[PDB]
Amino acid sequence: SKVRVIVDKDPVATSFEKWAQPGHFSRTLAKGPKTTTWIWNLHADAHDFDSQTSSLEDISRKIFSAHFGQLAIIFLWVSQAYFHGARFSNYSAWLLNPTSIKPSAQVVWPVVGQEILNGDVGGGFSGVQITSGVFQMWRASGITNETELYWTAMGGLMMSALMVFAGWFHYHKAAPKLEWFQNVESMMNHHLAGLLGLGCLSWSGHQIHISLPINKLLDAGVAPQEIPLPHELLFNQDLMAQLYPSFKKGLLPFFTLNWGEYSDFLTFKGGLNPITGSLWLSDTAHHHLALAVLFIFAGHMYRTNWGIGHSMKEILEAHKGPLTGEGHKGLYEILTTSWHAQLAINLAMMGSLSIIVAHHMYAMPPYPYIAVDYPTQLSLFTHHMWIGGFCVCGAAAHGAIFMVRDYSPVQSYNNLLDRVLRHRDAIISHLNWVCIFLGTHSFGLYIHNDTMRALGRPQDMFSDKAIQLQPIFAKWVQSLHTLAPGNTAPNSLATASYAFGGDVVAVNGKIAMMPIQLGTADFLVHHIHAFTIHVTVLILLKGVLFARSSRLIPDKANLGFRFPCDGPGRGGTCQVSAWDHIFLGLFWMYNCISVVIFHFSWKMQSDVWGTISEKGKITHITGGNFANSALTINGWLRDFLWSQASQVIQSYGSALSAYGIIFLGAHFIWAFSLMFLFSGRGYWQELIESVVWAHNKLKLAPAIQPRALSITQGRAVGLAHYLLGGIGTTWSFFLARIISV
Amino acid sequence: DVSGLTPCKDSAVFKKRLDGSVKKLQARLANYTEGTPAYLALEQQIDQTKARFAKYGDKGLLCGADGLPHLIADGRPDHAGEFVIPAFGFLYIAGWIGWAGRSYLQFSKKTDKPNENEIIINVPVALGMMSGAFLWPLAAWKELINGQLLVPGDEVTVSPR
Amino acid sequence: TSDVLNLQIPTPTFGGSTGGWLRAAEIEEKYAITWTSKKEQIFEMPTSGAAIMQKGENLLYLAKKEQCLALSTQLRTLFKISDYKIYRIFPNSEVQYLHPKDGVFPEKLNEGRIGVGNVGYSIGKNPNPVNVKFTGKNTF
Amino acid sequence: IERGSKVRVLRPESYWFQECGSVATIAKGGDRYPVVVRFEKVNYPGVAPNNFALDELGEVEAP
Amino acid sequence: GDFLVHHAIALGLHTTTLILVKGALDARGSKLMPDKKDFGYSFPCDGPGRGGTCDISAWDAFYLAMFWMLNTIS
Amino acid sequence: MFLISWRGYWQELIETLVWAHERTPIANLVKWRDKPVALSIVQARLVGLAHFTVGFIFTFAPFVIASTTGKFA
Amino acid sequence: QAALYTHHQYIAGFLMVGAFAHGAIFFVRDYDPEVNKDNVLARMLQHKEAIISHLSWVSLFLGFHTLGLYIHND
Amino acid sequence: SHSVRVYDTCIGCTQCVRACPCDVLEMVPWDGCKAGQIASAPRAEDCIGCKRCETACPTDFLSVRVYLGSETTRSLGLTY
Ligand code: CLA
Ligand code: CLA
Ligand code: CLA
Ligand code: CLA
Ligand code: CLA
Ligand code: CLA
Ligand SMILES: CC1=C(/C=C/C(C)=C/C=C/C(C)=C/C=C/C=C(C)/C=C/C=C(C)/C=C/C2=C(C)CCCC2(C)C)C(C)(C)CCC1
Ligand SMILES: CC1=C(/C=C/C(C)=C/C=C/C(C)=C/C=C/C=C(C)/C=C/C=C(C)/C=C/C2=C(C)CCCC2(C)C)C(C)(C)CCC1
Ligand SMILES: CC1=C(/C=C/C(C)=C/C=C/C(C)=C\C=C\C=C(C)\C=C\C=C(C)\C=C\C2=C(C)CCCC2(C)C)C(C)(C)CCC1
Ligand SMILES: CC1=C(C/C=C(\C)CCC[C@H](C)CCC[C@H](C)CCCC(C)C)C(=O)c2ccccc2C1=O
Ligand code: SF4
Ligand code: SF4
Ligand code: SF4
Repeated sequence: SKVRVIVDKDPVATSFEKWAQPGHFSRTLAKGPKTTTWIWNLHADAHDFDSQTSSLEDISRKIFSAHFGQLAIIFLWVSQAYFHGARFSNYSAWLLNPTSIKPSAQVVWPVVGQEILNGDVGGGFSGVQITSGVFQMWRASGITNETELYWTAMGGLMMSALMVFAGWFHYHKAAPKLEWFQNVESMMNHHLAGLLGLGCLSWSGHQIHISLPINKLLDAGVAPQEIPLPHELLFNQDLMAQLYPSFKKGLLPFFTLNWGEYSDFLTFKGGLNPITGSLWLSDTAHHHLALAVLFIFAGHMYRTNWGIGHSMKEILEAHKGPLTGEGHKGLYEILTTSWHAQLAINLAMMGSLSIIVAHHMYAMPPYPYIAVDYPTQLSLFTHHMWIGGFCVCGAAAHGAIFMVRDYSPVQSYNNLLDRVLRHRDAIISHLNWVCIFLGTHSFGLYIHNDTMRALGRPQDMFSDKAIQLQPIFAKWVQSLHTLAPGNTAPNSLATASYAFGGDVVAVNGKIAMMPIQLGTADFLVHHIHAFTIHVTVLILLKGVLFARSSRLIPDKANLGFRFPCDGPGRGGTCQVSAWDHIFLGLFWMYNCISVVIFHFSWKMQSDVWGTISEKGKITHITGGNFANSALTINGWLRDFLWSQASQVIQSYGSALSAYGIIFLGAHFIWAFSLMFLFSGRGYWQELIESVVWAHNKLKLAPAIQPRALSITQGRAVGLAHYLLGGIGTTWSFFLARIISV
Repeated sequence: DVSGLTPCKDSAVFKKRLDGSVKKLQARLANYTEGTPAYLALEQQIDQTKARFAKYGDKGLLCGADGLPHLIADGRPDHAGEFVIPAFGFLYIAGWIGWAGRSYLQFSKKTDKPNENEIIINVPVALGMMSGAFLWPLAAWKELINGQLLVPGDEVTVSPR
Repeated sequence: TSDVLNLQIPTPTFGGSTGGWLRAAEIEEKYAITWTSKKEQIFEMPTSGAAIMQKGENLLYLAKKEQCLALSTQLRTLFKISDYKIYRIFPNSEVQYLHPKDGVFPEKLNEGRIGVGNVGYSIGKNPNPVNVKFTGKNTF
Repeated sequence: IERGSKVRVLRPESYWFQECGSVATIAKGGDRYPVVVRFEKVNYPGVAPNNFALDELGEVEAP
Repeated sequence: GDFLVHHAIALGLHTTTLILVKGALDARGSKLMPDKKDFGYSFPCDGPGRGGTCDISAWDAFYLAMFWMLNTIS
Repeated sequence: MFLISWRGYWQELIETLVWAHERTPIANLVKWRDKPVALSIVQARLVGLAHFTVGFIFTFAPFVIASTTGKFA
Repeated sequence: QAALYTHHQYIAGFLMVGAFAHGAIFFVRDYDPEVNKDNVLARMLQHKEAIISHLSWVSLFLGFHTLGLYIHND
Repeated sequence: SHSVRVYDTCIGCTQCVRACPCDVLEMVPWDGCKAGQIASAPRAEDCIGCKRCETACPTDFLSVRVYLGSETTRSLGLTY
C-alpha cells in the first residue's frame, strides 16, 4: 500500500499569542515597525508562504487550511443568497408571474432618504432589482416554496461552520505530511470520479426526481401551492408514471440495458423549451448522466495501491520528438514539487472555463425565463468575462513566480522548459510582429472608415454597401450547425442553439433567442478581439519568459520576482521585473474584456433582444443599427456610449439613482488612479518631508516614521484603482441601461 | 432680503416643489394595497417630506428663484443657524480630536517602545487622554504660554537650503 | 595574469541559444571568461538555458562584461569556483585582461593600488554650479 | 564630548541635521570622523548610526 | 453654482502653485537628496536605493504641475 | 502609453526586435547607423506629457467651437 | 467669443507654469548663496517647509470641502 | 561614460565593491578610518550607472556617488 494516510498529530498549538504579534510569519517584519512601510509589507507578505518557511510540508498544510477557510467563505456566500430569497424577496410573486414581476431580494433601510431605492419591482414588493439570476436557478431546481430556501440557507451556514472546523483541525490537530499531498494520481482519480462524476450523478438524480416533475407541472399551468412536495414526488411511482409513463417499468430497464425505454425523461431533443425559452430539463438530466458516466470512467486511469492504472511520470517521459529534445521529462517533478506551477495551470484553465461559461450561457439559456430577463443575461456574461480575464492574468503571474523561484537548471536540462527558454527572442519577436500586423489592420480599417465617412465618401468604406469583408468561415460553420439535426445529429430534433440560425423563440412577446447574423462589422470586431488577446499574450508571455534573465539584465533572477528597477543605468531599467509585466498586462486584459462586453451588449441589443407583435414583426431595442454604425469609432462613440448613457445620467430621482451615483464615483476613482500611475515616489517623499517639518514643529512626529508608498506599491495602488473605477463605471452603465429598457 | 432672496415660507416655487414631491410619492402609492408595510413606508415617506418642507419653511431659510434654500455664510446674527454655529461646533470637535491624538503621542513617545504603542494602542491611557481632551482650548493655551507646545525651530530637522 | 588567452580551451556543452552575441561582437567588442572545474555539472547560462560545464578548463564567449560578471557571481555563490578570468577580445584578435586584475579580488585589499576618484572632503562641500558656469568643468 | 553624551548634529547633508543622538564610541586615532552617534530614528536606508566629526556635534547633555 | 466652481478654481490654482513652488524651493536639495544641485535641473532619478527616487527632480515637478494646470484651465 | 509604461519593458522589446532584424535573411543586409534603443526616462515623460497636452487641446477646441456653432446661442 | 477666451486662458496657464519652471532653473544653476546672504530671496529657502506645508493645508482644505459639497449635492 | 567619486566619509566596509556588477570599484589602502581602506573607481569607463553601490553604502548620505553623464556602448549595456 503505497498510497496511504500519514498525518502529524498536534503540530501547532492553538493560541491567541501570535495574533498580538503582527508580522510574526517573516523574519524581517517580526522585529517591529520603524517606518510606515512595515504595514504595507505586512499586508503584501501575508499569503507568501514560500518566503516564510523553507519546508514544503508546512507550506502545503497552510495551503490546505486556507482552502478550507475559503470554502467556508463561499458557503456563507451561498447561504446569503438563499436567506435573502427566503426572507427579503418576492420569489413567490415572481413564481406566480415570471414575466412581469422583476426579481428583487435586497431591501434598504430608510434613514437618510435612501428609501427611494426601494423601487416598484411588482408583486406588492419594494426593493432593489436583482440581476444575479438566482430566482431562475431556484425555479430550475423546483424550490417553489419559501421554506426550502430558508433551510438551504441554514444548511449552508452549517456547512460553513464545518469548513471552519476542518480548517482549524487540519492545521492544529491533524496536519497531513508531504507524502500525502504528493499522491497526485490518487488525488486525480478521487477528484475525477468522486467529485465530478458523483456530483453529476447526484445532481442528475435530483433533477430526474424533483425538477423534471415540478417544472413540468409549473409549465402545465399548475400554481406552485398546489404542486406536490418533492418528498411526495420522490417515493411515488404512480405520480411520476402519470407525468412520465416510464416509471412503471422501474429500474429494470436500466439493468437489462434497455435504456431506450427511458426516453420519456432522458431526451436529446435540443433547441429551447417554448414555454420558458430555456433548455429542456430532460436534456439537462441526460447531459448530467452522460457526464457522470464519462467522469467516473475517466477516474479509473491512474495507478494507486493496486497494480492497475497509469503513472503520470511514464506518460510524460514517453512523449518526446526530434525537434524537442528530451520532451516532457522533468515536468512531473516540477508539478509535484511546486505549488506556483499548479496555480499557473489551474488559473489559466479556470479563466478559460469562465469565459467558456460566458459564451455558452447566453446562446443556450439553461434556466427557465432567464432568456427574457435581459439584465440577468448581460450581468452574467460580463461577470464571467471579467472573472476569466483576472484568472488568466493570474496564471501568467504565477508562471513568472515559478520561473523566478522554483526553477532549477539541473532538473530541467534540455526538456521543453529549457528549449522554450533557449529561443525566447524568436517567440517574442514573432508575437510582436503578429500584434503589430493585427493592430494596424483591425484598427486602421476603423480609422479608414472614419476618414471615408468624414470626407463624404461612404462608397470607399469597408462596409456591406462598399468593399466587403464577409466572415465566410463563420457563416459556413453556422450553416453547418443549422443543418446538423438529421444529417450529422440524426437523433436530434432541433439545433444546439438558435444563434447558428433557425427559428425565433419568443416568450410572451419578448425574444428569447433568435439567429445572430454576422457581417463586416462582426469580422472587424472579432479581429479587434484577436488583436487585444494577442497583445495581452505578448506582455504576459514576455514577462514569464524574461523573468530570470534578459539581454538588458543578465541576473534578473537574483533581484526577485517583484522589484522596482535596477537603477537609471543602461539608459534606464524601469519596470524590468515580471511583476511589472503582469501589471502592464492587466491593463490590456481590461481593454480586451471591455471591448468584448461592449460588442456583446451592442450586438445583443441591436440584433437579438426586442419584442414580437402580430404577423411576426420584430422590433429590437436599438433598431438594428449595429450593422452600419459599428464600422467607425465615431459610430461606436455616438450610438453606443452617448446613446446608451441616457439611462444612467437621467436615473436621478428614481429607483436607479444609485447607478448614477456609482457612475460618478467610479469616474472619480478611475481618475484618482492616474495620480499614482503617472507620478513617482521621490516627489511624494519630499512633500511628506515638508509636512513632517510642521508636525515636528508642533511636537506631532509619529515614532513610526511616515514614508511614501514604495514604487511597486504605488504601481499596484494605481492599477487597482484603475481597474475598480473602470469596472464600476461599466457595471453601473450596463445595469442602469439594461434595467430601464 | 439679502441678495434678492425671499423667505422659503413666502415662496411659491418652494410650495410647488412640495406639491411635486408629495405627488410623486402619491402616484407611487396607488399600486399598493392598504395595511401592507410598503403602503405604510410610502405614507411615512410622504409625512417625512411634509415635515421636512414645513421645517425648512419655519427655520427662516431664504430660497432663491429656483425654490431651493440658500445658505448665507456672511456672519449675520439672524443667519447664525447657518455656517457660524456649526463652525464653532466643528472647531471644538476637531480640536478635541487633535488634542487627544497629540496627548497620546506624547505618552507613547515617553515610553520604552514608542513604535509598539502606535500599532497596538494602550487603550486605558488612550481613553484617558481621549476623555481629558474636552478642555483642549485651555490646555493648549497653557502649553503655549509655558513654551511646551512649540519646538524652538533650531531643533527640528530641515533640508539643506 | 597577462594579455594571453588560449583559444583552444574546451567550451561547455551547450545546445545553442537565442541569447548569444550578435553581429557587434565580431565588429566592435567581445568578452570571454575562463575558469577551472573539478567535476562535470550543470550551470545556468546568463543568456538563458542550461549548459554542462566540463571537468577541467572551460571557455565561454559573452557579449558584455555584465554577463561575464554575473556568470562569475554564479560560479562563486553556488559551487565554489574562485579562479575565473574575464578577458576582452577585440576584432583584431587583441585580448585584454580585466577581472582579477592585480591577481586578487577587488574586495580584498592589495598593496600597490592607487586610489582613483577619491575626494578629500564630504559630499556636502561640493561647489555650487554657478561657480562652474561657462567653464565646461563640473562640481564633482 | 564623551561616550554616552547627548549631542545635536550640525552636518547639513545628514538625515539627522539639528537632531539629537547619543555618542557611542570616540575613536582615538587618525580617523577623520571618529565619533559614533546612534539615533532613535532610522533614515531612508534604515541605518540608525553614523560617524561624525568633533566639529559637527553641538552637545546637549553630559553623561 | 458660481460659489462652488470658484472654490474649485481656487483649489486648482493653489495645488498647481503647491507643485511648482515645492519644485522650485526643493530644486537645490531635500532630505532625500541633499546634493540635487550637482545633478542639474533635469535628471531621471537617484536609483531605487533609500526607498526609491522616482520623479525627484524639479523638472518632474514641472511635469506633474502641467497636468494640474490643464485640469484647472479646463 | 508613455505616462504609465516605463523603459525596461520597451528596452527588452527593442532588443528582441534587434535580434529579429539581425537574424532574418534578405533584410539583414539593411543595417542601421544608430543602434535602436528605448526612449530615456525624462524623454518618455516629456513625450507622454506633450501627447496629453496636444490631445487635451485638440479634444476641447472642436467641442467649444462646434457646440456653439451647432446651437447659434 | 468662446474661442478667444479659451485661447487666452490656456496660454495664460502655459506662461504661468513656465515662469515657475524658469524660477526652478534659476535656483538650480543661477542662484548664488554667498551673494544672497540673509537676502529676501534666501529667507524664502530658509522657511520653505512652512510655505509648502501651508500650501498643502490650503489645497487639502479646499479639495475636501468643495468635493464634499459637490458629492452632498449629488 | 559616467563619473564615480568616493568621498572621505568612507569607512571601508567593502559593500560597494561587492555590489558592483561591472568591476568598477576596488579597495585601496588608506589611513582615515579604522578599517584602513577607502573605495576607489579606477575603471569608470565600465560604469553602467545602475547605482547598486549607492544602495549598499551604510554611511549617512552615501560616500560613493555616481553621476550620470555621457552614454557609450558600455554604459548603455548594449549587447548589439
Ligand atoms: C471522493 C473523494 C474526494 C472528494 C469528494 C474531494 C473533494 C474536494 N477536495 Mg479532495 N482529496 C481526496 C479526495 C476527495 N476530495 C483525496 C483522496 C486526496 C488526497 C490525495 C485529496 C486531497 C485534496 C487537497 C490537497 C485539496 C482537496 C480539495 C478538495 C475540494 C476542492 C474544492 C471544490 O471543488 O469545492 C467543491 C465543494 C464541495 C463539493 C462542497 C462539499 C465539501 C465536502 C467536504 C465534499 C465531500 C462531502 C461528502 C463526502 C459527500 C456526502 C454525500 C451525502 C450528502 C450523501 C473538494 C471539496 C482542496 C480544497 O478545497 O481543500 C479544502 C485541496 O486543497 N483535496
Ligand atoms: C487562485 C487565486 C490566487 C491565489 C491563491 C494567489 C496567491 C498568491 N498571489 Mg496572486 N494573483 C491572482 C490569483 C491568486 N493569487 C490573480 C488572479 C492575479 C492577477 C490580478 C494575481 C496577481 C499576483 C501578483 C501580481 C502577485 C501575486 C502574489 C501572490 C502571493 C502572495 C499574495 C499575498 O500575500 O497577497 C495578500 C493579499 C492582499 C494584499 C489582498 C489584496 C486586496 C486587493 C488588491 C483589493 C481587492 C479589492 C476588492 C476586490 C474590491 C474592493 C471594493 C472597494 C469599494 C472597497 C500568493 C501566493 C504576489 C507574490 O509575491 O507572489 C509570490 C505578487 O506579487 N499574485
Ligand atoms: C489609444 C492609445 C493607445 C494606442 C494607439 C496604443 C498603441 C500600441 N500599443 Mg499601447 N498602451 C496604451 C495605449 C495605447 N497603445 C496604454 C494606455 C498603455 C499602458 C498600460 C499601453 C501599454 C502597451 C504595452 C505594454 C504594449 C503596447 C503595445 C502597443 C502597440 C501594439 C502594436 C500595434 O498594433 O501597433 C500598430 C499601431 C496601432 C495599433 C495604432 C495606430 C494605428 C493606425 C491608425 C494605423 C497605422 C498608421 C500608420 C502606422 C501611420 C500612418 C500615418 C502616418 C504616416 C502619419 C501599439 C503601438 C505593444 C507593443 O508595442 O508591442 C507590439 C506592447 O507590448 N502598449
Ligand atoms: C491626531 C493626530 C494629528 C494631528 C493633531 C494633526 C495635525 C495637523 N496636520 Mg495631520 N495627519 C495625521 C494626524 C494628525 N495631524 C495623520 C494620521 C495623517 C495621515 C493621513 C496626517 C496627514 C496630514 C497632511 C497630509 C497634512 C497634515 C496637516 C496638519 C496640520 C494642519 C491641520 C490639518 O490639515 O489637518 C488635516 C488632517 C488630516 C487630513 C489627517 C486626519 C487623519 C485623522 C482623522 C487624524 C488622526 C487621529 C488619530 C488616529 C487619533 C488617535 C489617537 C488616540 C489613540 C488617542 C496640523 C498640524 C497639514 C499641514 O502640514 O499643515 C500645516 C497637511 O498638509 N496632516
Ligand atoms: C518666452 C518663453 C520661453 C523661452 C525663451 C524658453 C527658453 C528655454 N526653455 Mg522654456 N518653457 C516655456 C517658455 C519659454 N522657454 C514655457 C511656457 C514652459 C512651460 C511649458 C517652459 C518649460 C521649460 C522646461 C521644462 C525646460 C525649458 C528649457 C528651456 C531652455 C532650452 C529650450 C530647449 O532645449 O528647447 C528645445 C526645443 C524643443 C525641446 C522643442 C520641443 C517641442 C515641444 C515639446 C512641442 C512639441 C509638440 C508639437 C507642437 C505637437 C504637434 C501637434 C500636431 C501633430 C497636431 C531655453 C532657455 C529647458 C532647459 O534647458 O532648462 C534647464 C527645460 O528643461 N523650458
Ligand atoms: C480626480 C483625480 C484626482 C484627484 C481627486 C486628486 C486628488 C488630490 N491630488 Mg492629485 N493628481 C491627479 C488626479 C487627482 N488628484 C493626476 C492625474 C495627477 C497627475 C500625476 C495628479 C498629481 C498631483 C500632485 C502632483 C499633487 C496632487 C495633490 C492632490 C491632493 C490635493 C489636495 C486635495 O484636494 O485634498 C482633497 C482630497 C481628496 C480630493 C481625496 C479624496 C479624499 C476623500 C475620499 C474625500 C471624501 C469627501 C469627504 C471629506 C468625506 C468625509 C470623510 C469621512 C471619513 C468623514 C488630493 C489628494 C497634491 C497633494 O497631495 O497636496 C497635498 C499634489 O502635490 N495630485
Ligand atoms: C443546495 C445546497 C446544499 C444541499 C446539498 C444537497 C442536498 C446535497 C445532496 C447530495 C446527495 C443526496 C448526494 C447523493 C449521492 C448519491 C450517490 C452518489 C449514489 C451513488 C450510487 C451508486 C454509485 C450506486 C452504485 C451501484 C451500482 C449502480 C451497481 C453496483 C451496486 C451499487 C448499488 C453500489 C447545502 C445545504 C449543503 C449547502 C447550500 C447548497
Ligand atoms: C487696485 C484694485 C485692487 C487691488 C489690486 C491688486 C493690488 C492686485 C494685486 C495682484 C497681485 C499682487 C498679483 C500678484 C501675483 C504674483 C505672482 C503671479 C507671482 C508669481 C511668482 C513667480 C512666478 C515666481 C517666479 C520665480 C521663482 C519661482 C524663483 C525666483 C525667481 C522668480 C521670481 C522668477 C482691488 C482688488 C482692491 C479692487 C480694485 C482694483
Ligand atoms: C469672521 C468670519 C469669517 C472669517 C474667518 C477668518 C478670516 C478666519 C481667519 C482665521 C485665521 C487667519 C487663522 C490663523 C491661524 C494661525 C495659526 C498659527 C493657527 C494655528 C493653530 C494651531 C497651531 C492648532 C494647534 C492644535 C490645537 C491647539 C488643537 C488641535 C491640535 C493642534 C496641535 C493641531 C467668514 C467670512 C469665513 C465667515 C463668517 C465668520
Ligand atoms: C499620492 C501618492 C503617494 C502618497 C500616498 C500615501 C502616503 C498613502 C497614504 C495612505 C493613507 C494614510 C491610507 C488612508 C487614506 C485616508 C487616511 C483615508 C481616506 C478614506 C476615504 C475613503 C475617505 C505615494 O507614496 C506614491 C508612491 C509611488 C507612486 C505614486 C504615489 C502617489 O501618487
Ligand atoms: S522606477 Fe524611478 S528610480 Fe527606478 S529606474 Fe525608474 S525612474 Fe529610476
Ligand atoms: S559602501 Fe560606501 S562607506 Fe562602504 S566602503 Fe564602499 S564607499 Fe565606503
Ligand atoms: S553605478 Fe553600478 S557599475 Fe557603476 S560603480 Fe556603481 S554599482 Fe558599480
